[PDB]
Amino acid sequence: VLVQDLLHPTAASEARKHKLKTLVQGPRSYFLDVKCPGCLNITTVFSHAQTAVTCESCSTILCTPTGGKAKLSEGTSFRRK
Amino acid sequence: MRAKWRKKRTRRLKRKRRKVRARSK
Amino acid sequence: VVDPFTRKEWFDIKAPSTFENRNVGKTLVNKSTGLKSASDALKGRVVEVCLADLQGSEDHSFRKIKLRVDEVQGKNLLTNFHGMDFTTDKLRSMVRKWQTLIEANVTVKTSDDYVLRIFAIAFTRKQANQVKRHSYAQSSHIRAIRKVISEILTKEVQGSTLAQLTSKLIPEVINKEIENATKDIFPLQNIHVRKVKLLKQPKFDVGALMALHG
Amino acid sequence: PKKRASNGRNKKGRGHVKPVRCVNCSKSIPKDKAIKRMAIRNIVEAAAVRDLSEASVYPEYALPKTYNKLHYCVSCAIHARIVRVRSREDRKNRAPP
Amino acid sequence: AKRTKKVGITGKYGVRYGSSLRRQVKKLEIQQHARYDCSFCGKKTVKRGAAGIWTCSCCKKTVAGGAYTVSTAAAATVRSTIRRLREMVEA
Amino acid sequence: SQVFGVARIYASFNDTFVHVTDLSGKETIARVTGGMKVKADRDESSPYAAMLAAQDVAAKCKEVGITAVHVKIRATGGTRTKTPGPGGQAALRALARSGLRIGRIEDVTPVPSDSTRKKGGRRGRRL
Amino acid sequence: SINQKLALVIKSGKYTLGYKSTVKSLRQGKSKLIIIAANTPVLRKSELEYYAMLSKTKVYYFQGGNNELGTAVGKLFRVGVVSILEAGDSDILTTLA
RNA sequence: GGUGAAAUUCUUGGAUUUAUUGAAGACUAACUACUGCGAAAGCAUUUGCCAAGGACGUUUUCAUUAAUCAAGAACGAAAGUUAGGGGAUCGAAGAUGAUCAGAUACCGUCGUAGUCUUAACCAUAAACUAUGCCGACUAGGGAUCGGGUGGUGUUUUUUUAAUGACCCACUCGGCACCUUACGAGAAAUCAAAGUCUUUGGGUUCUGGGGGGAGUAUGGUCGCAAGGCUGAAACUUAAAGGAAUUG
Ligand SMILES: [Mg+2]
Ligand SMILES: [Mg+2]
Ligand SMILES: [Mg+2]
Ligand SMILES: [Mg+2]
Ligand SMILES: [Mg+2]
Ligand SMILES: [Mg+2]
Ligand SMILES: [Mg+2]
Ligand SMILES: [Mg+2]
Ligand SMILES: [Mg+2]
Ligand SMILES: [Mg+2]
Ligand SMILES: [Mg+2]
Ligand SMILES: [Mg+2]
Ligand SMILES: [Mg+2]
Ligand SMILES: [Mg+2]
Ligand SMILES: [Mg+2]
Ligand SMILES: [Mg+2]
Ligand SMILES: [Mg+2]
Ligand SMILES: [Zn+2]
Ligand SMILES: [Zn+2]
Ligand SMILES: [Zn+2]
Repeated sequence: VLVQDLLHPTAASEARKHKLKTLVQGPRSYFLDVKCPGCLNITTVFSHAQTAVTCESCSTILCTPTGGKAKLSEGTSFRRK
Repeated sequence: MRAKWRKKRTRRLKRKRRKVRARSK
Repeated sequence: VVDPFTRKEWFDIKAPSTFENRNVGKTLVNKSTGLKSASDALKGRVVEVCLADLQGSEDHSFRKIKLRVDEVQGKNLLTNFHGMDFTTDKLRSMVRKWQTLIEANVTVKTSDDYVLRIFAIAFTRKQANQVKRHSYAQSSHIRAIRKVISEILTKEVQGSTLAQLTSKLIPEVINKEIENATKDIFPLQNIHVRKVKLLKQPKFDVGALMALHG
Repeated sequence: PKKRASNGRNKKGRGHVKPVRCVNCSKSIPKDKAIKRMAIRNIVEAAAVRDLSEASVYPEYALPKTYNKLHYCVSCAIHARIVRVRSREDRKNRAPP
Repeated sequence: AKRTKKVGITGKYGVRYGSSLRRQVKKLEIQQHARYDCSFCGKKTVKRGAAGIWTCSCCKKTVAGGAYTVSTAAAATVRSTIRRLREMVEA
Repeated sequence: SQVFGVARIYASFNDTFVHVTDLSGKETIARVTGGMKVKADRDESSPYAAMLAAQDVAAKCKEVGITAVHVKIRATGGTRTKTPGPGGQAALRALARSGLRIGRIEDVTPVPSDSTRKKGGRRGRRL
Repeated sequence: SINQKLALVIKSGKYTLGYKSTVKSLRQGKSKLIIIAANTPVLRKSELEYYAMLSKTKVYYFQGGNNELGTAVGKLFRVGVVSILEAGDSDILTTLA
């Protein structure tokens, strides 16, 4: 306070903020390849679905819509990319 | 006198003048 | 110069089966006179007695019970049932600020076609480590509880007569069945069946009534 | 001028609460402006409790207080009950004892 | 082109009888000449003729009703109430 | 261990009521009030009176055949003062100290899920 | 809801409205399900009901007047009976109905 | 019975009290809080239905569509007015008991209208935060309400999870409080009443000494009661605000 680097804010105090009040704004959601080992292939899901994402071939389920982040269902794995 | 009693005082006053004036319509 | 005291006939009150005692007290009538008698006129009255007094133990200090006389056979007047209550003081104590009240009721039948309205009450509880100083639920919480209390209350009634319902309430099974389904929704404390006010019965039936005594 | 930030008493974000009736003079008075008190007291009293237990059945029994919430009308609340009137500052303080 | 400011059908009476009576008539008049929905056939073709008699243009059912309106508030609650009372007797 | 009847004390201001009755309630036994043991109106509710009348009542209670009792103390209530008046206090002591027995006593003051407009108007009884 | 089902039919299937033409459909073993207004008089109801049973065709007693049955099928006149001929994409035929 | 104390009042009609049972209409106690929601008026039993809404979440969609607003309009506590229903309660008027020099009152009684509801009116309240709305900026602190994110947190046991309630950190948007004051103010006080003689973000509305007077007049709305619009002549040196000492 009184003199600080507004141009190079620290990654943490930057990280804790709001998605619009960061330096330059950008999302804080993410995508993921997801597999329920009944099948073999990997469907790409949105961390904040809304739509209860219907799996590829087997209409099994996958995730459920929520407040924000989707709840993935039962026995499933992932990765953020 | 209380404001509202004065407001009533003149409410009546207009009714009489309202009346007396009709006499002449 | 009368004194109706040297004029009234005396009686002693016998309660029904499923409690401790049945002998509860005495009563005054009048002489079984020709034209308006000590029989038909009264007897058919009601009696409130703290069921602790007819269960012994004092884990029953609250909970008031109504006994009504339906039959009489030579000084011995037998009652059945008219309802149940709570002591005013108990209730007034388990209602404290900073917490949520929850009431819910249902009109429902039994096997022996008695109609009754039965009550139930419960209050929020603080978690055993809760920092914030009030604890209320979420209205959505409250709707959910009542609907399930109601689910369980209708279940118990239409169990065999009030007779087993009478046997049902006394060890307060119901109270904890509630709290079981409940626990999945929201803490809660107290939780009683509080009241039940009877309100409609079938037809005398000297049989079943007599089938409470021996 | 103005004399309290809570104006009369306790209503910020509402417009209308509801009147209660003063327990003493039956004056109507908004529930949030109302001066209240839990009258938790015994049924018996001071020294009557000895006589109570002694000429009773059971042992020691129980003894259950009466509970009833009291609502006062300010003028009543001032005339006897909790009130006094405080300095300009002591007014600001909301802690009870 | 609006013909009258407020007397409506009641304009036949001219200045006579005094506003307030004409008011009261205009109401029941409007009630009583109007065309109503038919419970049975669905078309709105019930018109009055002599008090408490309501008949359907096509389909021709006649119902007893109010002197100036098909259904009367009382009749209706009474319908509701008998309904309720009947319910007890087979339930 | 006794013979049980019911007590029931109504003890509002301006007068206090005591009367034992059958445990069922229907058949009464003995009564008398505060307004029965002094003449002065002014002094109709005061402890000293409810005493002398709890005395009278105890007498008849054990002169007919009641050895004990349970009490239900009670105020005016309704849309009024919902608080225990002066003489139930005294009378309770005056009927226990009488040499009668006591067992289980709850307040039965009528307390509504509130309403019917309380009396005395919006500005309240003012003087 | 049922109307919501009816709607799917009315926009993707084939049907016919009115007493005479569903009779043609009923004789012709062509109706897949007839739907009937509340206020439709009992004699008509009874007859359709008979024509129906003779053709092993099922029947829905639409709780509602011809006025509404019409709005149900999205039509600005009133219909006393509808005849489902082909069930567009909707499950009306093989659900609760 | 009622009061400071009384009295008018009620009582062989067994009053007041008690007991079982019923009817009527109103209300929603306790839980109820510096807690919720709504444009404001306002809104607290349950259950079903009907459509509505803010906040939040969002790597969705359109892409300047917006801010504020004379005219005009929706809603608008209480009372009041029209036509039905209702009419328990409380109760303008009236009548009485008392008090008083008087007592048209305060207190006690009787109780009309009213209080509730339907279909229409009325459009006013200290309708108040006495404080326009949209946007920006300026300073600390602990609570709480709704949403969300993070946690090899606690508790629930069953076999660990999954839930749920709880705990801690942060983040949006709420109802408020605390402490300071850079700052503002005639002060009281004020995170706006601040960023104004170093005087300009956008926009709406009202005031210009006190009475006369919200009066007269015209217009207009209303069944009415009344609402909106709304002067002057004449008079007058003060009226008024906040604070201090008495
Ligand atoms: Mg003339
Ligand atoms: Mg001053
Ligand atoms: Mg002052
Ligand atoms: Mg207001
Ligand atoms: Mg005074
Ligand atoms: Mg309640
Ligand atoms: Mg305007
Ligand atoms: Mg114009
Ligand atoms: Mg009335
Ligand atoms: Mg008078
Ligand atoms: Mg006089
Ligand atoms: Mg007068
Ligand atoms: Mg105004
Ligand atoms: Mg205010
Ligand atoms: Mg701050
Ligand atoms: Mg979490
Ligand atoms: Mg001078
Ligand atoms: Zn799969
Ligand atoms: Zn008061
Ligand atoms: Zn017809």
